[PDB]
Amino acid sequence: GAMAPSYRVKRMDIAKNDEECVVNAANPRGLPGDGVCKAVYKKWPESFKNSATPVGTAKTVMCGTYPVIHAVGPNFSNYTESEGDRELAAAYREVAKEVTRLGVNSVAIPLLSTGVYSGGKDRLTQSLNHLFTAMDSTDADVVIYCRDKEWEKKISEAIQMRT
Ligand SMILES: Oc1ccc2c(c1)OCO2
Ligand SMILES: Oc1ccc2c(c1)OCO2
Ligand SMILES: [Cl-]
Ligand SMILES: [Cl-]
Ligand SMILES: [Cl-]
Repeated sequence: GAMAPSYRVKRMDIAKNDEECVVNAANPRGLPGDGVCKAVYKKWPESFKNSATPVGTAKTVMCGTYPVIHAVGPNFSNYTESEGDRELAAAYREVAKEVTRLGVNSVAIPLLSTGVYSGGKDRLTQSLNHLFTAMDSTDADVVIYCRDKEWEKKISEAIQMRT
């Protein structure tokens, strides 16, 4: 575990993280995909061997000894708000199980279902609160990666609010 488990946020490419493992915002079919998933494919292509997994689940594949946790958020284009909310919560619970099993002291994590799976809605608060529900009981240092300067500020404020 970490000596004083923390949450942090950085505005940079998750493919350049400084943590002991990465969560991919994966598609269910293990395809290179777009956005975070494409950056992950370019950096850790070996981790997409037999990475296909259903919505609401996480499947870990090693790239050398570096774990890539493929976490499949719902595409809110296809799911109802209610069923999508349930699957998004579930995907983060499966990430917490994997991070615990791996015995890492730190993890790099994107906000699931906030980009091309967002169904055109701002889901910062929804996705972040599901991340917290899952990860609060873990002792890994969690570092959240985002792209947008206004998102960085809002994520930082939500972390600082609980401290
Ligand atoms: O400020 C940035 C945040 C995320 C990125 C990026 C720049 O390049 C690729 O992903
Ligand atoms: O398009 C992106 C690729 C990598 C990223 C990201 C966006 O935000 C964090 O890391
Ligand atoms: Cl970057
Ligand atoms: Cl997404
Ligand atoms: Cl973002």
